[PDB]
Amino acid sequence: ATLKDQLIYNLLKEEQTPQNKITVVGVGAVGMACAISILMKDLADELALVDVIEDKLKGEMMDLQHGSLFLRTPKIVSGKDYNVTANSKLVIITAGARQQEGESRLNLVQRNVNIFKFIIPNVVKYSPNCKLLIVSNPVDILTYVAWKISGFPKNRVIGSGCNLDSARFRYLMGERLGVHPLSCHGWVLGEHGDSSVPVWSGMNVAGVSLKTLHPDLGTDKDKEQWKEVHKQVVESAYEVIKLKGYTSWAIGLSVADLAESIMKNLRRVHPVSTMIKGLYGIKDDVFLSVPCILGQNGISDLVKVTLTSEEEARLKKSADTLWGIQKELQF
Amino acid sequence: ATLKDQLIYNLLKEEQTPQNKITVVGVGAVGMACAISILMKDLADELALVDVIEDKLKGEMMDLQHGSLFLRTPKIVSGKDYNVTANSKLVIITAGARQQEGESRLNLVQRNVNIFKFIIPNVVKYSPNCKLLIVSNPVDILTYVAWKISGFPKNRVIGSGCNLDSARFRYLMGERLGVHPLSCHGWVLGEHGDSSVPVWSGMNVAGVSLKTLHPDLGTDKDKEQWKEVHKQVVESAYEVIKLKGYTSWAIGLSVADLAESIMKNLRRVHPVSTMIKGLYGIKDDVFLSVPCILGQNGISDLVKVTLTSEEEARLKKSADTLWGIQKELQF
Amino acid sequence: ATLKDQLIYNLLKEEQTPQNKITVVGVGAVGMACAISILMKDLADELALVDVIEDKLKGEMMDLQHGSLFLRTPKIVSGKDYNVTANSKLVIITAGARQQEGESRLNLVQRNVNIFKFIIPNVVKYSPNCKLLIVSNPVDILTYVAWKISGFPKNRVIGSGCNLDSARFRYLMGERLGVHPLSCHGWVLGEHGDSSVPVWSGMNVAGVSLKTLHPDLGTDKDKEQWKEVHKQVVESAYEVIKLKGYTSWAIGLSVADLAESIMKNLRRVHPVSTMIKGLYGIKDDVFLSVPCILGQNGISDLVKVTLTSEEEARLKKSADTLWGIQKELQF
Amino acid sequence: ATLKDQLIYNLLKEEQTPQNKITVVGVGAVGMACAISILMKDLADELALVDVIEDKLKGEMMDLQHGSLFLRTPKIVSGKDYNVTANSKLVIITAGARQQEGESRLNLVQRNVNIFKFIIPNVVKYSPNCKLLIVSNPVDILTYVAWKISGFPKNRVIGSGCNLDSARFRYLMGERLGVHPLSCHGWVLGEHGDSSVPVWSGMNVAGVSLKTLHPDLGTDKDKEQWKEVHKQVVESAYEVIKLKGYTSWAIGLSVADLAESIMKNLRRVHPVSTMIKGLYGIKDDVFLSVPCILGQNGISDLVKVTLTSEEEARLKKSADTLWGIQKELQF
Ligand SMILES: NC(=O)C1=CN([C@@H]2O[C@H](COP(=O)(O)OP(=O)(O)OC[C@H]3O[C@@H](n4cnc5c(N)ncnc54)[C@H](O)[C@@H]3O)[C@@H](O)[C@H]2O)C=CC1
Ligand SMILES: NC(=O)C1=CN([C@@H]2O[C@H](COP(=O)(O)OP(=O)(O)OC[C@H]3O[C@@H](n4cnc5c(N)ncnc54)[C@H](O)[C@@H]3O)[C@@H](O)[C@H]2O)C=CC1
Ligand SMILES: NC(=O)C1=CN([C@@H]2O[C@H](COP(=O)(O)OP(=O)(O)OC[C@H]3O[C@@H](n4cnc5c(N)ncnc54)[C@H](O)[C@@H]3O)[C@@H](O)[C@H]2O)C=CC1
Ligand SMILES: NC(=O)C1=CN([C@@H]2O[C@H](COP(=O)(O)OP(=O)(O)OC[C@H]3O[C@@H](n4cnc5c(N)ncnc54)[C@H](O)[C@@H]3O)[C@@H](O)[C@H]2O)C=CC1
Ligand SMILES: NS(=O)(=O)c1ccc(Cc2c(-c3ccc(F)cc3)nn(-c3nc(C(=O)O)cs3)c2CC2CC2)cc1F
Ligand SMILES: NS(=O)(=O)c1ccc(Cc2c(-c3ccc(F)cc3)nn(-c3nc(C(=O)O)cs3)c2CC2CC2)cc1F
Ligand SMILES: NS(=O)(=O)c1ccc(Cc2c(-c3ccc(F)cc3)nn(-c3nc(C(=O)O)cs3)c2CC2CC2)cc1F
Ligand SMILES: NS(=O)(=O)c1ccc(Cc2c(-c3ccc(F)cc3)nn(-c3nc(C(=O)O)cs3)c2CC2CC2)cc1F
Repeated sequence: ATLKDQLIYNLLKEEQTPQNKITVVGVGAVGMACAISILMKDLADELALVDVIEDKLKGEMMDLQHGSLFLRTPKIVSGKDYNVTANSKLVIITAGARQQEGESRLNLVQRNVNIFKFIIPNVVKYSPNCKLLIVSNPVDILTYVAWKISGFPKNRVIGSGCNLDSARFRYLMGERLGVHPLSCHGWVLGEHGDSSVPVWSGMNVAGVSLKTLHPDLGTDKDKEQWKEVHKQVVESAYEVIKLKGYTSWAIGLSVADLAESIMKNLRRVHPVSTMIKGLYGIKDDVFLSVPCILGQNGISDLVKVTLTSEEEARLKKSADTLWGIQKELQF
Repeated sequence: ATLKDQLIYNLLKEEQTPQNKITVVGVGAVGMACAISILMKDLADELALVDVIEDKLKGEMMDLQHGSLFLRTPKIVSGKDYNVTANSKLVIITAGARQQEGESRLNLVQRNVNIFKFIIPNVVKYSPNCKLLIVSNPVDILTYVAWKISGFPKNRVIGSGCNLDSARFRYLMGERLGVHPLSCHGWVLGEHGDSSVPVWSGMNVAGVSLKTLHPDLGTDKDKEQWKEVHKQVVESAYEVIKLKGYTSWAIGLSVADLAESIMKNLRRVHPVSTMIKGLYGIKDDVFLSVPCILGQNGISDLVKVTLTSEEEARLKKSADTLWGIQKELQF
Repeated sequence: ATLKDQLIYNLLKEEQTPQNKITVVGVGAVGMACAISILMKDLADELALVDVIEDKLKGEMMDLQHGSLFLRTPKIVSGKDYNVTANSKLVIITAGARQQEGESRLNLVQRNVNIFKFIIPNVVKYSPNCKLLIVSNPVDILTYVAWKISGFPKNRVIGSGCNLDSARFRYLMGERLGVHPLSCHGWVLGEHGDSSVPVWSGMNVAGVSLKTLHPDLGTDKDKEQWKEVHKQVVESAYEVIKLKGYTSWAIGLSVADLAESIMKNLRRVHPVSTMIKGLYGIKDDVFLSVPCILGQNGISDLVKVTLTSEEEARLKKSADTLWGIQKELQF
Repeated sequence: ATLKDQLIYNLLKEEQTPQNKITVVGVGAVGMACAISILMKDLADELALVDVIEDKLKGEMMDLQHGSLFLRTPKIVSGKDYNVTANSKLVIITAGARQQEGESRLNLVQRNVNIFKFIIPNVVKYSPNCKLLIVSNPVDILTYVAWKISGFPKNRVIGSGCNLDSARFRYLMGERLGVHPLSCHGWVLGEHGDSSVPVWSGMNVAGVSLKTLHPDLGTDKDKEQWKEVHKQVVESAYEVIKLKGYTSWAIGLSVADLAESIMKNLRRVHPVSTMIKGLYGIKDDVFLSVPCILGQNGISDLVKVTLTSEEEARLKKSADTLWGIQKELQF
């Protein structure tokens, strides 16, 4: 018989399920950044990639496979068929349409909704017990959409939300203070992006409230213009998009961080997008970022942050906006 | 005074040199793959990025910076000016021209040589004691060019060479055997790419020579066509380029692996491109991949692999080709 | 209500089964070396400790728990009762007695057998699907004992075996060559310790057979005395026992390496102790180290090393020794 | 010539200075816990061990060396002579005596002082530019002693201090809240151990002050007895000492955490023991733990925590205690 059979005696033909499997749907720059970050943090024993562009998908898959010598994830697979995604613990959706010239925002949102209508049922068929982590924008709306289509309980449908926005905030805060972002604490809540809410009262280093040291923190009156930090959380994303065309690395790392908490059941707290009806004064079925405890069953718990009247009003405004958009969408 | 000054008492204003600094020149897909792989393996305390496209460079830099919370490399910098590269231990060149329609190979090679004529003197000015790791293709020729321009001793000028080719080989070998590539041993030497030489005699698992088990290994007569494995080492690269347009992930991981050996002085053995005159029968100043011991002073030693007459002839043919191309190039 | 309930809204009131649980039985120096190594490679989401000495057990557990901030293993538990071990994927046995005044080694072996008669049934009750990794000495005999008491198929009963011995060999080989042990290839097979067999023909760097370069490799007359390398594999262990009283760190790291391959399903090849009847000429039910493919279902495959007549005779001699001891033991 | 010379061509005949060297003085349980933690986080390219007990020292060194295959620290050395420590970036002192029958704690403190009188001059001769990290107890006093004997500026003399105490606090807080210690924020300052000060006002999750939610936090009358958390920070250490005889693992991990910040220049904030005269109302030359920014030049900056009158009084009391002990010690 063969060289293989001369070299190797096989006892065991038992099938084996993947035990720590992650799927990434959508292998654009964001999806691949998520994939490489996950691979290099050894979060999965199997990584599955899905796209509709078959050549891109296969080529990306093969490129990762060629680096297997340098990795500790023994199985990397891909396909347009969702059977490759079977038995995933965690499925990350980074699939999206490209805005065309002369296309409205609303049309693009609806094109992304329609992509989700095809993706989510297929994911659910093959991984009924998975957690869904939604990265695709508009992320708060598409997390709601994924929830409604999947039929999953709300603990298993999580939007990356303001995890990245909060990471940018801690980055910017660290630059101003000369401290590593790990030691700089501050929370951006609500909607990902423009309408995000910096919670000034929780901003601290070593448990020291910046707001109590500096009462003008977060106001227009501030000599030091600390509001500019939050403004830059928003503008820095626009800046990266202008300079290189898109963002990928930061979101990839942030998603790997959330994945770590889920896959290893860490019960760390992250600002992610969750079904917030009945809390913080919100009365409609919408997803907004608040600090959530993440582990193996998704969101098990959330932190009830004390907001100023102004902060709360901004969240309710966001919720009204999201409800309005949600009802003018089609499904 | 300021909130910073209220929060933080500064004692120490001493300047501080970077102690474990790496530079990547050329932030295309390869350069960025190298950067992310290095960042996620904590190989540097400072990463510097250089390109000629200022917007791309800045946007990439900012995108990595936004993920700082998730990293243990506290300083990421960039610029077109090489003063940002000062005091690097290791400088990785991934800078390259794009082939235009109707452009010869030779013209492209010369365009890459001319890029090196601008890069290498600038690198050397600011990091005279660095190791140079050349990734740009044609890698064997451009490693020779970097050596000649830099004036560095040959131990400090290293071409990524067949490190990636050998990684692909061990990947493919592992697929055939059902074993992790880490446990599958085999060496591809000589030129990166088409003319690479698989050394059949060193192919083993657990110290068991495949050639001794299967004497037809590497021949045309082989029922099992193990030559196809090496053919696929070549074709798989062309395949990835066809499918996704380029390769990035595998090379990025392979470069991070070489960087690990250098930065941590591991004295591991890797198939990299080194000045091979006077060895394996070669009589001209050319760079080819052989197994080299890598650490803090670059290539300190190399392994003398016993080659068949045929293997040796293929290397000498390669050396003659490289010498011929080298003399028809301009510097 | 409580501060917890004021801070935290609970979504989900669920039990939570451990997904990547490892148990260490025996928290002496070897057990705790295994524990810390596993904790610092993030191989488990839950670690369970068992001993008969309650105070030591509890104190060790608490000491690890106090380092939780610095680890990514969210649940560390301990008890005398094996219910704390329930649903382990991997159970590592490092439990044993200490040789008393006037006690033969064989008397001690029987006391260790009797320890296993208490441990193994308890482990099996609470983790019927686990892999068993036996570390306690005499390791080859006690792996057989664990197999017989457990009733487990042979893929799921693994002795740490010569993984450590082979690591020592590659260390010593690296000292002689000035190369990292990772790049120095060589296998020690058979029994852990004194009777271990160095396979000279597999010794290589970069696929270059040392035996072919140096035909006297492994002979007594060798100018360079390379047999001393294997002798030192044995004597170095006795040396550490003499100088420090025991060994712990190297075995801890070796066991973490095996655990990595199992928990991450890597299908790497390791020289571990497996039920070898019917292979390598062995005709009795014994455990000896040969190169095995390790993954999530334990030992899936064996590499068939080509041995000299003498190497094979040494394995069969070992098998006859183990069979003789196994028959004169009481169970 | 030799098999080495047949296998390997030497390019470069150079000495090689260590670039990222760490020394551990005192290879008891705490020293070796520090060593293994540092080795498994790849913080050093060379580790040097020192003790006065030669056999134990050599045996421990050899045991680590046998695990080299599984590590990425290529050089591990040991000796009684401090020439093995030359050119260390970081030197960690874990050396100490054991309390004898009829011996006061103060008598023991003086014996530990006398140990430092021998150690520190020797460390300084061979690594005049190192940072000193003092772990030996009484840690605050012995950090002062190391400072006085060394003549080093205060940025380069660091006591492990309350980094461990704060880790215990966050562990216990996490047990009460059902959240990972990483997401539970809270500071223990002042002296390591009994007299440590919990700063109630900094206790938070997600920037939410527990003190503001629960005003009785830190009072004796508290319904929920949150003072018990701090009491347990102290008692849990006594508990581990009572149950196991000593503590090692948590301190090992805490020291590796400090070492990480220094070796990688992270500028994270840690509660470590620093020369605090002129701050927090302290008027004598003593070392107490406050939140310090740690990097490659040791302590670069201090965070100025807003303390209650009572918290500040407790620090000053500690300073008066330390000053009194320091004056009645002989050197
Ligand atoms: N939540 C956050 O913080 C951020 C999220 N994003 C979002 O991530 C999304 C992806 O971003 P990029 O990679 O830059 O976009 P991209 O357009 O490069 O990639 C999208 C990918 O989705 C795939 N796709 C489209 N329809 C599909 C379907 N039915 N099934 C599977 N795949 C499908 C495309 O074929 C394409 O490869 C975008 O919506 C972007 O806004 C971007 C950065 C931050
Ligand atoms: N040795 C190996 O195993 C392999 C090496 N490669 C090589 O890596 C090179 C880079 O590959 P890609 O990122 O795909 O190409 P790319 O064209 O996307 O990026 C090249 C980058 O170099 C920059 N550049 C050009 N001139 C420069 C200058 N004077 N200074 C600084 N930067 C300059 C460009 O501006 C551009 O961002 C190519 O030559 C490619 O063949 C690709 C994969 C494997
Ligand atoms: N396979 C290999 O390469 C190596 C194996 N070893 C073996 O590891 C074993 C443990 O070594 P050490 O930690 O040095 O010895 P140790 O005597 O310090 O620790 C053994 C522990 O076993 C526990 N124990 C005894 N009976 C038990 C029971 N019924 N249930 C649970 N725990 C029980 C003891 O109470 C004790 O805490 C020994 O047999 C030693 O020879 C150590 C060196 C390397
Ligand atoms: N800062 C903190 O949070 C903690 C500090 N510790 C302290 O760590 C110290 C060491 O603890 P253990 O390992 O349990 O004690 P140990 O007594 O087992 O180890 C101490 C080692 O110091 C060595 N030694 C004594 N004199 C020396 C000299 N002149 N030169 C070099 N080495 C010398 C001994 O020979 C011995 O091997 C103790 O003072 C202990 O209290 C331990 C717990 C936590
Ligand atoms: N709360 S919500 O679901 O209704 C919602 C509405 C609108 C947006 C805007 C938006 C879109 C977006 C793309 C496509 C659409 F069809 C609609 C919105 N993408 N996107 C990106 N962010 C990043 C990054 O790196 O942070 C890169 S792109 C952003 C944020 C913008 C950079 C500040 C976000 C958002 F969550
Ligand atoms: N010994 S040498 O220096 O003279 C030399 C000559 C020719 C080539 C061909 C070549 C070029 C190349 C690009 C530009 C030029 F101007 C000339 C050659 N790139 N390149 C890539 N490799 C990869 C990858 O992932 O392996 C991606 S692209 C390849 C190899 C091809 C895929 C098999 C390589 C080589 F080393
Ligand atoms: N094939 S077998 O199962 O029948 C068998 C028989 C005898 C021994 C001898 C033995 C014992 C031993 C302890 C207790 C007994 F009751 C019997 C034997 N322990 N032990 C240790 N090794 C280490 C280390 O670090 O390598 C530390 S201790 C050794 C190996 C010796 C140092 C080289 C090993 C062995 F596998
Ligand atoms: N501020 S100071 O420098 O003056 C000072 C004085 C007294 C002590 C008490 C002390 C001693 C001690 C050992 C020997 C002496 F000679 C004096 C004191 N050790 N030690 C340990 N801690 C641990 C652990 O794991 O936390 C293990 S032992 C402790 C703390 C106690 C368990 C909570 C600490 C302290 F920092």
